[PDB]
Amino acid sequence: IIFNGKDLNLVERRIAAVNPSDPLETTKPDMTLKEALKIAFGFNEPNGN
Amino acid sequence: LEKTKQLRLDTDQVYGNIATYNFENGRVRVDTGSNWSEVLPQIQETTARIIFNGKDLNLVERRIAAVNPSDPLETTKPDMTLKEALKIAFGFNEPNGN
Amino acid sequence: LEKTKQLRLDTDQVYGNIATYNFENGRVRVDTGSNWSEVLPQIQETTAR
Amino acid sequence: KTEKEKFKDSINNLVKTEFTNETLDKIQQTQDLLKKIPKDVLEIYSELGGEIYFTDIDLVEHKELQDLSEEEKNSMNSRGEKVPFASRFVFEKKRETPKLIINIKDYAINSEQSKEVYYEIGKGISLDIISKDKSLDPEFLNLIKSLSDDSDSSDLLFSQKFKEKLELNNKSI
Amino acid sequence: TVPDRDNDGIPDSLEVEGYTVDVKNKRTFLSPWISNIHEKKGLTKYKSSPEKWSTASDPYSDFEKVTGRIDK
Amino acid sequence: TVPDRDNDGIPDSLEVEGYTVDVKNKRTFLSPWISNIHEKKGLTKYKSSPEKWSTASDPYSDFEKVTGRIDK
Amino acid sequence: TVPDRDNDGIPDSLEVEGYTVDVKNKRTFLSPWISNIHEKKGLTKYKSSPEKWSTASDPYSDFEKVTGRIDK
Ligand SMILES: [Ca+2]
Ligand SMILES: [Ca+2]
Ligand SMILES: [Ca+2]
Ligand SMILES: [Ca+2]
Ligand SMILES: [Ca+2]
Ligand SMILES: [Ca+2]
Repeated sequence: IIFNGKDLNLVERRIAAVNPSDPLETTKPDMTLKEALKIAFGFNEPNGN
Repeated sequence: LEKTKQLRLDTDQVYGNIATYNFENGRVRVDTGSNWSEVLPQIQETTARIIFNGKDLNLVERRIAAVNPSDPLETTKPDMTLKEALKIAFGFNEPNGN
Repeated sequence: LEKTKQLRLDTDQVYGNIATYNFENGRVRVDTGSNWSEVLPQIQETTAR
Repeated sequence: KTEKEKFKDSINNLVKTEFTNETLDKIQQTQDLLKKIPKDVLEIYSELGGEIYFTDIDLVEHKELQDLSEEEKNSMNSRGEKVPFASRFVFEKKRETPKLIINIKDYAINSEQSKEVYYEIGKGISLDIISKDKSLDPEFLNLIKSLSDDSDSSDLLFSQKFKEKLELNNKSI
Repeated sequence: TVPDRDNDGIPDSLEVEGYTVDVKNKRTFLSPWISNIHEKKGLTKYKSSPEKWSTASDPYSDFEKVTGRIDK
Repeated sequence: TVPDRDNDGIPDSLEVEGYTVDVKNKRTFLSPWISNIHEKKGLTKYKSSPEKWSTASDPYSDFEKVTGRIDK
Repeated sequence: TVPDRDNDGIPDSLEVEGYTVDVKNKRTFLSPWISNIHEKKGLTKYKSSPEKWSTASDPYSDFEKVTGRIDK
């Protein structure tokens, strides 16, 4: 995920997600886009958005 | 060289290492003692080779472990048909029977 | 050499290694501490050609 | 540390410290050959009157194998064929009582001569274990049927005549 | 203890007759082939050689190849 | 146990008197020469020396040369 | 056991008083020198030093020299 909403600078993070055709990666937990944005860059939801 | 402009580049061999799975911490580590020259001549002597250009008309080479009938260790491999080799090597299938 | 054009190439010896089987994982490993010149004079003295 | 005693075990059989007798080593080799079979087999043999002798006289000038019937002189050896009596080294004379005669040889380094002795021993105690009721035991008959069903077992164990007559009668038994 | 000649972490009976790999809860299970169960789940049926650590003679095990413990 | 002087994996009496290698299901087994079984299948009959690890003095033992566990 | 001071693999009484090496079926045997058996077979009678690992002070032991387990 590449994101530049802070000071218009490109900031790249990587989040461990499940490969569905390899038995070692189907053991990793299920990653959603909301939780990826929440744990990788610092998004939150103080009232529900 | 200035007259005929013919100068080409050959590739005689390639050195390179292998990276194997370390069972303790799961990390993949490059063993700088072993190289791929000790391995490929064992692949080339125990496998059948199929070259195929049904995808973008580009030659795609694979190798499939088949049985050599005059070697005791090699007659322990499972029997390989041409159809199952085409299925597991490239991605042929039989969606109706063909 | 420009007059007679005689230049040949003798082959005095050859250095090279041996690759042995490994029982634990089936691989074949070149031992760089043993060459064929320790081996081949023992073949030359016990065999018939 | 362990390499030095590894070397001492890799020459443990090579060096012989005290010898001093050529025809005495054959006696020890026959004795530790014959002690490899279990003692219950020897009790079974000695129960119906089994005698085991170690001679060095070869078995043509032997006095207790001097005159005997000619069909007993050519029995089946460990292969199934026949053998001249001038070249045998074991025999089980069983006329009034079973008597085993073993010539002394280097049985510790000769595993083919060491097998005819075991074949004649199993020939001696055979009819005790096969026929418990003056007829063949049915467990052994089921074994014979299940081995004749296979082919590697059939050409290992069975003789050729028994193999062809086992299908000539179609397992009639 | 089950026999395993080639020391590749998978027994010889499964290599000769057929096996498959199947994650169940979050843990990977290596299991023999059962036609009634593993067929409809879209699982592939593997066979290999019980006396080669690597059946294709490449430097990756049969166990690492079928499981995912390999160079990605 | 059974003696093995040269420590190659074949016992001494088999090296002196004859042996061969057969494959029964998918497992190879080093067995002595039986002229009823092994002669119908066209197997080879080997003899070698019981005290050299490699009878031809090359860097490959007799066990590797007969069982295929060798550089290919 | 038997005393062997020099650690070459041959006991001290044999090295002082004599020994010889014979091959019987296809196996070698190092035995003391009996003057009736080994004399008529043309065998050689050896003697060595029970304290020296190689009596000629070269890098090949007495056992390796008489047995043939040496650089050829
Ligand atoms: Ca395997
Ligand atoms: Ca296995
Ligand atoms: Ca051996
Ligand atoms: Ca040998
Ligand atoms: Ca000594
Ligand atoms: Ca000495």
